[PDB]
Amino acid sequence: FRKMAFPSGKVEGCMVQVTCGTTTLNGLWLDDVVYCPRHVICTSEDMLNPNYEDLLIRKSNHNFLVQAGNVQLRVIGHSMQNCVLKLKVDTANPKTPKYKFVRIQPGQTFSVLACYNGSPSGVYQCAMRPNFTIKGSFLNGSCGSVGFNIDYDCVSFCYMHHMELPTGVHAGTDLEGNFYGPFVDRQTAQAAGTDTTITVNVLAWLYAAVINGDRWFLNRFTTTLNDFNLVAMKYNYEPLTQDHVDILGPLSAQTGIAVLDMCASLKELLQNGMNGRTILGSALLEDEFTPFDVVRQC
Amino acid sequence: SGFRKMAFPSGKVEGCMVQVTCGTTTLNGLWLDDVVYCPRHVICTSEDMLNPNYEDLLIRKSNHNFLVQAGNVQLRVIGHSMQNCVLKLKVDTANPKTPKYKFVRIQPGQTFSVLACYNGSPSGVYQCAMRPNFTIKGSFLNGSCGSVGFNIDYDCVSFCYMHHMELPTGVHAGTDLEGNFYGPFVDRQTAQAAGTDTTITVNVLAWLYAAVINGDRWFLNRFTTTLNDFNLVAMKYNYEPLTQDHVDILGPLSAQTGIAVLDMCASLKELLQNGMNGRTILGSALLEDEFTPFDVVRQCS
Ligand SMILES: *[C@@H](O)[C@H](C[C@@H]1CCNC1=O)NC(=O)[C@H](CC(C)C)NC(=O)OC[C@@H]1CCC(=O)N1CCC1CCCCC1
Ligand SMILES: *[C@@H](O)[C@H](C[C@@H]1CCNC1=O)NC(=O)[C@H](CC(C)C)NC(=O)OC[C@@H]1CCC(=O)N1CCC1CCCCC1
Ligand SMILES: [Ca+2]
Repeated sequence: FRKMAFPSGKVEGCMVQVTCGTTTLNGLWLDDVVYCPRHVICTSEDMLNPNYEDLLIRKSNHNFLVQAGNVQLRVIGHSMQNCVLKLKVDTANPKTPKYKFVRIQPGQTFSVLACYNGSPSGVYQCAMRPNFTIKGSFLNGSCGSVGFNIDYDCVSFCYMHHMELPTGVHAGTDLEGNFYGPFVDRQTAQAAGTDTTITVNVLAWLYAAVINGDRWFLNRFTTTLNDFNLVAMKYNYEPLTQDHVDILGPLSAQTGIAVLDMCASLKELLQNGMNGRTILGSALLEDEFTPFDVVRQC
Repeated sequence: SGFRKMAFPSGKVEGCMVQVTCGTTTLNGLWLDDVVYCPRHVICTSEDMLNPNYEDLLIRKSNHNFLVQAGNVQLRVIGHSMQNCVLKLKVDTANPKTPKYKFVRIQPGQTFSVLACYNGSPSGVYQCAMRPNFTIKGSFLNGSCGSVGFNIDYDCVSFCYMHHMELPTGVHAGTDLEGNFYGPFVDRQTAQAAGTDTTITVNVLAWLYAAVINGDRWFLNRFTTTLNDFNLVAMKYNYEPLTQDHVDILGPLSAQTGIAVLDMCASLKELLQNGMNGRTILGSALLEDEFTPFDVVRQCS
């Protein structure tokens, strides 16, 4: 049982290169508009306390070089929505998929299409951490790479990449340009809030381990939801809600293991550890598979 | 650790996926130029499957017996042949989305992206490592056969795997795009055991190089080893012996860190013989073996 990303082709067809001065990053080209991080308009000096409204009014359309492959797209208009720049271009992208912009909740997962110079380079699954960071793989030039889910033929864009933190984790916005978390697009070392573990996802992954034939961690003990949550909070796990328990119904039915029985197994793991044993190859409790993620793979 | 399995973007492969049906049996095919490639067991019924005579089954087939579809759109078959365990269906339309491509046969330890597909429609993409026993640990369900594995270098797609079967232990086996199985396996509905698997030594060494690159280098020592001496110890710990090709593909990381391959092998030999003694490498007490030297450079640089 492994992380599976959505097929990325519908997003690849939207990626372009956006350049301003000596800064180059990626843009997302949908219909006749290119979306990208606004910090592309900052110089080395600006980046420490950039007054974006002032920096933007001093820009003209021809300051923005947009390239789709070896084709320049002429910028005929520009505006800013929160931390994203929207460049109107003279050419519509015929590869534009059916799409929407969604703001994801902490604990939800999405696929990242990492891009450099407008060229897609890798795809992988991420979760929105409870502290609103993501543990991405992003290098210099990755900004403007997007995260997404696919439902039927519709692409739900939920993330655009802006920055790395001192700890090596990453932060960004939705496609309306609002950051996830308390972060700011200035060139400063920024710490996140204390992260917690996504409990409903650990439970989904334990169920996956069961479906795969792994059951050493199960027990006959039981727990109430409240008592489980007391232990969870003690170990910096997120609360489990009744909606989470409901969400885990299908996996419970399939394995014949009551949700609260799986909670008791997890409680024992938190308290006793894994004793060197492993679950699905991991020495650690994995929390970036959602219940939906497990089902889609069974 | 800072590392994760990263697949290649799948779009160039998505544009090549079709479905191939014989009767009520549908699996996936790969449409490149005017040829569709798919597992030959599409032509087997559930009565042929225990031991098909593929040569005889194919004689009874005609072009008009194959239903090839891109989505709901039928692609007319104008020729058919068999190459080892793959069927090649010549069609009357060259795929306009054909990328630059080659067919490569990979070695154990090498990683590749799989585009898992059902009824010609992609479901997901993930990275797999070819184990030393010539199996992969995929997520492959009924209908997944004909899904392919690939790597992408500079817009060229190197196709290396086409899916055919699941073994009793839940792991997966298949062919290259010339239809030759990886490993001793055969496309029959029989129980086939893989060899006992071993740890991918070359990828563990890549992992140790990655740790060094990131400043985590407590395990480095002042000694070296010969390749033979290392391989003899490695086999005692169920590690794969190193080949010359393995030494060669560690070259870039050895140059980047200035640590000779054989010196890193001596460090690994000490870890094997003495264990970790309660220490971690890149955050883990476990040595990772599914990142290749190329994967490391791709995620570090
Ligand atoms: C895309 O433009 C770029 C993506 C980054 C680069 C490295 N990995 C990524 O994900 N993002 C940026 O360049 C950011 C631009 C800001 C928001 C104006 N900055 C950024 O990501 O900075 C990361 C660095 C490295 C770790 C760190 O703390 N930090 C913040 C700035 C740093 C603080 C210490 C003094 C020098 C500047
Ligand atoms: C694609 O057509 C299909 C992919 C399979 C389905 C389930 N997961 C997969 O990866 N492949 C097949 O159906 C194979 C067709 C043969 C090669 C003609 N067969 C196959 O994968 O068989 C799987 C079964 C289940 C476990 C097992 O060992 N095995 C082998 C066959 C047989 C089953 C009955 C018990 C003895 C072994
Ligand atoms: Ca042959």
